[PDB]
Amino acid sequence: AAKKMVEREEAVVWDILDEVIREHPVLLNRAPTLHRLGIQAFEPVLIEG
Amino acid sequence: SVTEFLKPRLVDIEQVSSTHAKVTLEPLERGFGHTLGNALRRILLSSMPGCAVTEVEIDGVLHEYSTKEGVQEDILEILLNLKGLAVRVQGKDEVILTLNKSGIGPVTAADITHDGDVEIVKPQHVICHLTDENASISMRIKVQRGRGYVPASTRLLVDACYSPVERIAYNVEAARVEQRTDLDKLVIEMETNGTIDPEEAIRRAATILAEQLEAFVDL
Amino acid sequence: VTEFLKPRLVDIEQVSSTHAKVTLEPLERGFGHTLGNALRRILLSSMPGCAVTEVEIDGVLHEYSTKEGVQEDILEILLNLKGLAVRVQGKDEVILTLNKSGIGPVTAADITHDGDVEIVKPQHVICHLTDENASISMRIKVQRGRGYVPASTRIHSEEDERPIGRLLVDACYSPVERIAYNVEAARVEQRTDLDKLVIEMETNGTIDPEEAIRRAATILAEQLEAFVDL
Amino acid sequence: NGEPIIVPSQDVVLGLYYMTRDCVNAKGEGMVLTGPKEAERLYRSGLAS
Amino acid sequence: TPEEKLLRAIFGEKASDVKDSSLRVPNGVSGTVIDVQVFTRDGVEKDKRA
Amino acid sequence: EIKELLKLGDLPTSGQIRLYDGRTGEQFERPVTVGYMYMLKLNHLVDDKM
Amino acid sequence: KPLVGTGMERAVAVDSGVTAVAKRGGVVQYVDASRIVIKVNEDEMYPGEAGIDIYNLTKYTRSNQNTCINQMPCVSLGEPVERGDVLADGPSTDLGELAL
Amino acid sequence: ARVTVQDAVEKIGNRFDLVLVAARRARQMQVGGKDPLVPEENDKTTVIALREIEEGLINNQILDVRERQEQQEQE
Repeated sequence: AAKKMVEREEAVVWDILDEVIREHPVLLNRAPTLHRLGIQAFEPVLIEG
Repeated sequence: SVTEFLKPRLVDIEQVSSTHAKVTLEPLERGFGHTLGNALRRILLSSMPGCAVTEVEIDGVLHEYSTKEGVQEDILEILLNLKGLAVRVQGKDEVILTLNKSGIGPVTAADITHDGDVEIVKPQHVICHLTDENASISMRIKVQRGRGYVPASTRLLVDACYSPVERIAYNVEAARVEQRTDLDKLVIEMETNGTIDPEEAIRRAATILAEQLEAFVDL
Repeated sequence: VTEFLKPRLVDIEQVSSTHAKVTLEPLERGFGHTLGNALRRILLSSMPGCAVTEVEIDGVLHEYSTKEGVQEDILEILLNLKGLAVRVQGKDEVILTLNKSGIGPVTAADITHDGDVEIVKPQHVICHLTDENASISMRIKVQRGRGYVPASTRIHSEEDERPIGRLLVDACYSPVERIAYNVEAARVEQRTDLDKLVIEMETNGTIDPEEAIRRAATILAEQLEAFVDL
Repeated sequence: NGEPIIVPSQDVVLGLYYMTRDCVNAKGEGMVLTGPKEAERLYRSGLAS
Repeated sequence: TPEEKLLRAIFGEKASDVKDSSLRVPNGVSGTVIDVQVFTRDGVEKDKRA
Repeated sequence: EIKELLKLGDLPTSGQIRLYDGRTGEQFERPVTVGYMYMLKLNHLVDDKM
Repeated sequence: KPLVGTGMERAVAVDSGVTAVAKRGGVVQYVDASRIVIKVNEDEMYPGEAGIDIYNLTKYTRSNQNTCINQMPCVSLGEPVERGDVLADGPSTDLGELAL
Repeated sequence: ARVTVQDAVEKIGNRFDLVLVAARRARQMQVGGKDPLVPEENDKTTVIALREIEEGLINNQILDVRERQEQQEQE
C-alpha cells in the first residue's frame, strides 16, 4: 500500500517526505573530485523543479 | 472563486523583549511578500508620525563647531546624543525643554525639566558628560511633532528623527501550502527608539496604508 | 499634522479600447510610490480574467494533426485561440461555438453569441479556410480565473477527461498587459507637497480601468487588514 | 592552506565594492549619523547615497 | 512460496499462468500518442487493430 | 551606425536605460543595458539530465 | 527571425532541405496545412504534360534527436511565387530565414 | 537542525570519536527503547545525540557506565 501511494504521489507523501528529509544529509559530488572538498554533505531542501 | 487569496495564519511574532520584534507572517500569496513588506517598510520609514528633537539652542555656543568648558563630548556628539532622544509628547505640539544642570558625572536624560506634555522613554539615556568641576550646561531643546525624517541640510539644527522606527528589513521566504511550493513567507523585523514597541508600529503602519485605500476598497 | 489626505479616483482617461490612464490625484508626499507600486504589483499579478481553456475541434483527435481545408494546423489554431479576449458577464464557465465554412479567415466575429459572453476584438483571426467545401467546427470553452495555469498543472484532476478530441489550451486569465505609474505633482490649491499618481494601464479589454484599480485596492486592503491585527 | 575557500566570488565582491566606496560629492555628504541603523534608514529613504 | 500460498488459498485468487511485460510510458514523460504503427511477421494473424 | 539607428527610433544614444526594481519599485542607480538579444535553447534540457 | 542577423540565414535555410522551395514560379492555386499547389506560369511550362506542381509538406515527425520536424506554408491562396522561392518554412526557419 | 558540530567536538576531542560515540547513542535511541536526555525539538536521532553530546551528558565513559548499570540490573 505504501508503494502504491508513493507511486501515485498521494497528498500525504509530501509531509512524510518533509519528515524523512529533515536532518538527513546528502552527499553532493561533482565529476572530477580533485580534492576532498569535492564531495560535500548538505542538508536537503525539497525544492520544486 | 476568482477572488479568494490566502491570508496568513502563522502571524507568530518573536521579539527581543522590549523594542526589537520580528514577525514571521505566513503564507502570503505568491508575490505578495514583497508588495506587503515593501509597502509597510516605506510607510514606517518615510511617513510614520512621531515626536523628535527638531533643534537645540545652547546657552553658550553659537557655531556647530565649538567647545564648552568642561564637556569632552563636543557639540556634534551632543547633537548626535540629542538625536537619539526618544520623546513622546501629549496634546502639545511644539514643546521646548530646558537642560540646565551642573556637576561632574554623566548628564543623563533624567536631567531634563519635567512637564505634563513630554515623557522621555529612557531617562537613563546619556546626553553629555561633564568635567570634574563647577562646569554647568544649559540649553533649550526644541522637540516638535513630525511625520517622517527631515535632515538639517533641508531645514542650531539637529536631524529630525520623527518616526519611531530604527530598522525595518523583510526577507520574503519560501512557504508551502499542501501541494504548492511557490509562496511567500514574509519575515518582517523592526526596532524602535522605544516610544512604541514594534508589533504595534507595524499595525499603525498597516492602518495608515489601508485607510489611504479606503476611497477604492469596495467592502 | 498627524493625519494624511486620502487619494480620490479623479478623471479616468480612456485612450484606446484596451489602454487607459487613471489618475489618483490627492496623495501625500511619499505615499505616491508606495501606493503606485503596490497597485502595479497587484494589477500585474492578481486580476480575474476570462481565458479560453479547452477546444473540441470536430474530426480531430489531438493538437499535432492537420485538417483539410484550413492552413493553420491544430497547434497554431490553439495558439491563436489562447489569445482570444472574451468578457463574460454572467457565469464562471461558458462554452462557445465556432462553425464556419467557405474560404477566408475565421475571425472572432464568427463565434456564435451568448447573452453574457462578449468578444472584445471581433477582428481577431483564429484560422484560415482555404477550400470551397471545407468547414471548421469547434466548441470553445471560456472560463474565469487568475494568473496563469499551464495545461500541465490543469491536468491534475481533469474531472476524468474521457474524450480524446478535447485539446487543452493553456490559460492566461489576467487582463492587464503592462502597468506603468508616474507620480507627479498635483496642482492642489495649496500644500506644495501633494503628489498625484497616474496609473497608465493596458488590459486586453476584458477588464476596465476603474474597476481594475478598485479591485487591486480591495486586495491590498484585505491583506493589510490581516496585517493590522496580529 | 588555511585560507578560507568561502571566498565570495564575483557578484558578491562587486556588490560589496559598489557598497563600501565613496564619491567626492553625493547626496547627503558630510552629515553626522548616530549609528549604522540611521545610515541604512537614510539610504532606504532616498536621502543619502 | 509458503504463506503467499495461504494468502492465495484463502482469498482464492488464482495464480495467472502469464507474466505482465507490457510497454508503458517512461517515468516523467507526459505526451499525447500521436501515432501507432504495427508490423507483423509474414503469415501471422493480424489482430483487430493491425 | 548603431547610434544613428537608435536615434532614428526614440531610444537613448548611450544604449542604456534607467530601470526600476520590480519589487521595491525604486530606480536602479547607474542605468542598465537593455536590448533585444537572440537567445537559443540548446537541447541540454534538464528533463533528460535529471 | 533574428532581429540581428548577418544575411546568411536565408542561404543556409534554402540550401538545407527543411524548407520547401519552388521548382517553378506560378500562382499558388491551393494552400493547406498538408500541401501547397502551384499552377505553373505558362512560360515555365513544358510543351506537353500540362501539369501544376504540388508540394506535400512533411507534418510532425521525429528527427534523429526526437525533436519535431514539420513544415508550415508561408504562402496564401493565390499568391505569386517565383522559381527558387520558399513556400514552406520548415523547423527553425521563418519565411525562409534560419531562426534557431 | 544543526549547522555546526564545533561544540560537540570539544566535549570529545577527536572528530571521529565524536561520530562513533554519537552514532552509538543515536542507535540506542533509534533501535532502541532508550529516550533522549534533552527536549527533542522534532529532530532526528543523529542531531539529538549530537545536541546531547554538546551538553556534556553523553560521551564514551558515560555511555559505557550506562551500559554497565543496565548490565547489572538486567540480572
